[PDB]
Amino acid sequence: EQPELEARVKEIIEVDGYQFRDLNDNGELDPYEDWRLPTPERVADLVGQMSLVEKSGLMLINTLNAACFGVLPAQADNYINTQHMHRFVFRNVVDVRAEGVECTGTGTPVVSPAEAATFTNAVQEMSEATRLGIPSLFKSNARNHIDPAGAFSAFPKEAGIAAAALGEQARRTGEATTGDMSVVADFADVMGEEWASIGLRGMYGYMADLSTEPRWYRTHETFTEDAYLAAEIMETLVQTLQGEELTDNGLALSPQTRVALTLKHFPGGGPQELGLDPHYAFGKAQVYPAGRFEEHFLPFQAAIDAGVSSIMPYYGVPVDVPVVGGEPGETYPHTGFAFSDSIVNGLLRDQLGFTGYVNSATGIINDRAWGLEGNTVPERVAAAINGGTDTLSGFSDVSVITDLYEADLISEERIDLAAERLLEPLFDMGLFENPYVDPDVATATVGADDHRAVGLDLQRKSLVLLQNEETDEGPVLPLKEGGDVYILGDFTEETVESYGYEVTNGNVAEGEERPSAAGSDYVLISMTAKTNAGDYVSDDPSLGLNPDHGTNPSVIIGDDGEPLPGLDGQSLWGAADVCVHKEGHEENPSCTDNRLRFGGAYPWESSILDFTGMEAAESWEVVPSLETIQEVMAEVEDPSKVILHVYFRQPYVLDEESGLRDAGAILAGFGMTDTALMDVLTGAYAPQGKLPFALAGTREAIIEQDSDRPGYDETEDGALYPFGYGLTYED
Ligand SMILES: O=C(O)[C@H]1O[C@@H](Oc2ccc([N+](=O)[O-])cc2)[C@H](O)[C@@H](O)[C@@H]1O
Ligand SMILES: [Zn+2]
Ligand SMILES: [Zn+2]
Ligand SMILES: [Zn+2]
Ligand SMILES: [Zn+2]
Ligand SMILES: [Zn+2]
Ligand SMILES: [Zn+2]
Ligand SMILES: [Zn+2]
Ligand SMILES: [Zn+2]
Ligand SMILES: [Zn+2]
Ligand SMILES: [Zn+2]
Ligand SMILES: [Zn+2]
Ligand SMILES: [Zn+2]
Ligand SMILES: [Zn+2]
Ligand SMILES: [Zn+2]
Ligand SMILES: [Zn+2]
Ligand SMILES: [Zn+2]
Ligand SMILES: [Zn+2]
Ligand SMILES: [Zn+2]
Ligand SMILES: [Zn+2]
Ligand SMILES: [Zn+2]
Ligand SMILES: [Zn+2]
Repeated sequence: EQPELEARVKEIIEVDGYQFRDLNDNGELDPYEDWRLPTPERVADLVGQMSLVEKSGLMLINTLNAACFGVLPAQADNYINTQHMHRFVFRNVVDVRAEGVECTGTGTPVVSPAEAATFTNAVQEMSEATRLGIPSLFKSNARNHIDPAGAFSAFPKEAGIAAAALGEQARRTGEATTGDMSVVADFADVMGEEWASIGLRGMYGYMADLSTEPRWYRTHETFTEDAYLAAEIMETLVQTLQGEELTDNGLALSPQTRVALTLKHFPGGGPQELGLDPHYAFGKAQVYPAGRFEEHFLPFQAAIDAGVSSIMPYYGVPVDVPVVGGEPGETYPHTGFAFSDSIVNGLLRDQLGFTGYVNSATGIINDRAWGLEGNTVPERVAAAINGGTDTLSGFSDVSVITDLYEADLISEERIDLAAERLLEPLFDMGLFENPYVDPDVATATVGADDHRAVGLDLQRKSLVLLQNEETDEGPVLPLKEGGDVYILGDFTEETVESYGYEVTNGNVAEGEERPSAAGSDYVLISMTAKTNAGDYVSDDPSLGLNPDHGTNPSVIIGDDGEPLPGLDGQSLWGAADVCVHKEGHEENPSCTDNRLRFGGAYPWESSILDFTGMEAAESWEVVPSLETIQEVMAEVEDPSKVILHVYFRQPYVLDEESGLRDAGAILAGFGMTDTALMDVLTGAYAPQGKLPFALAGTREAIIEQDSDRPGYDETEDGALYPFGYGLTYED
């Protein structure tokens, strides 16, 4: 009964034989401070006592990073006392800093697990110190995946976790449908304990988006293209991270909730047109040529039914999509999902039954109010809140919500309803009783030996064997013991040496002679492709306003009957950026798309996913360069002695002209260490993963495939490797 209670500013009061935290510091037990009453009654009493601005402060969520290790940043006082915010996004890398690190510049420091816990405890202490002592919630993007983070236990990327899951279901069933969720559960158990231990109880994620459009740069963090497998992953992720104890309101929230998920990006951010992402003005559009809008919010249905705490809608504009459960011929507003009542209030809450709160994507008011290009900031804030969005990521100006209330552009009925939905989980999660964590217990949880072992295990099972030729001497893989080995790509020489091979290193500096691979028993290449689009400028005549770069075929007709600027299907790629069309209320607006900060290629190269194409592209880079790989593969005798490990960050195309298909073995890796790849390469473990998305063999397939449809079975050329494909060793 008596829950653990910590209080560093307000004090504890004993009542009816129990102890309670006096958070209003009135000296008396208020029903909201009484942990014995149902959550609704505590909310009602708390909401009852709050000022208007106090309730408005709940509708904001903003970056609050530790600074230098783990001091509170400049804006903490302003956010907590002037804006009355209680929701923050924590973005520092958590790891052990190398000797010598001298905090300098205006970057974002690395902090140890205890330093992070110390910083988040300080924020909770500043929160306790506010008039009513409401606690704080921190959110974070994922931290547990290898970037091919810090001291968090390392796992393959999301698609690698699905690969492991599919492949373990096949090794026990001979079938790859929706996977063995024990793999996912085992992953999420490690993430939960490590996050909770630093006082990190909220997540911007995971992504339920489907990888049905291979040209979308964010396929790097999607699990799969299959709605049904996504649905099963979402279900297990919520059950493991939030728990299976549901409130009467149907939310998996207890004090035993380690991380409350904000599933993103509703209703599904996968089917972007030409793969262009709506962080940017040319990529506002989401299109559904195969009519799978219903399929794409299916994982969200599964997460909602398991009680996910929160939903983040995406920036995208759904084009000509029938309202689900509406009168025929009706379509959803051609505006960002977060501003459409039909989506946030109608689809999500009425049709899919969501009873939680809604968290906008970051920066929808100032930067990405798609469909509301001409509207003001106060107008955009009102439309988002009135459409159904309860908290605004990236907006930190509480006075705008209060001005809108006094101008009757938002009601007290709406703000109260927001306050109740945002406050509810903090209550069910037990943060009103104890919101603190032990820094020292963080140091013993984040990156524990058994946690790293579960990751390494998931790493080894994520690897997908695509190709393993049978030579005269048997299959290429596993490697035979010992030999001369050529390495190229991100291989650590000594690590490969340590398995007892004499290693020739083809990775040399620019001004240096690469040793030839001639006479090698084995060539190990580890390769990928990156975008390199940091030079992009929307209003530069040589780039975004360059007629030689073509036109943006995306058409979005505004509900008002006229096309959105730059999206009439005839305009220069850059013309959609506000710095070009200037329809806002600002003198010389800055460009939203410059430097393509978030990822993705130049929009006019978004369809170049084949390695030959990418080598030649302006804003794509093959690493190591396709030229070098091809030199190397010819210097060896039989290409059958080259083993390609490919990081398919996007469903890249092994095109026939590149010759990569001539390798004796090809593997799909979704993020792993040298030592985990070597253990599978040498046969200490057999590969058993299966593809969670299909791979194509021609650029024509990439351009023909329906952005909302999984696979390439509707194309002339079709798939090189189907979903669910993966070899193993056969002895
Ligand atoms: O990380 C966030 O805040 C969330 O919003 C979006 O990412 C942004 C991050 C920073 C900024 N910014 O600094 O302006 C803008 C956008 C993503 O679409 C979403 O997946 C993510 O969880
Ligand atoms: Zn006092
Ligand atoms: Zn009190
Ligand atoms: Zn009221
Ligand atoms: Zn105030
Ligand atoms: Zn407050
Ligand atoms: Zn990427
Ligand atoms: Zn189920
Ligand atoms: Zn788009
Ligand atoms: Zn303000
Ligand atoms: Zn009034
Ligand atoms: Zn302690
Ligand atoms: Zn543990
Ligand atoms: Zn054999
Ligand atoms: Zn030696
Ligand atoms: Zn020309
Ligand atoms: Zn060019
Ligand atoms: Zn317009
Ligand atoms: Zn104006
Ligand atoms: Zn050369
Ligand atoms: Zn497709
Ligand atoms: Zn053809």
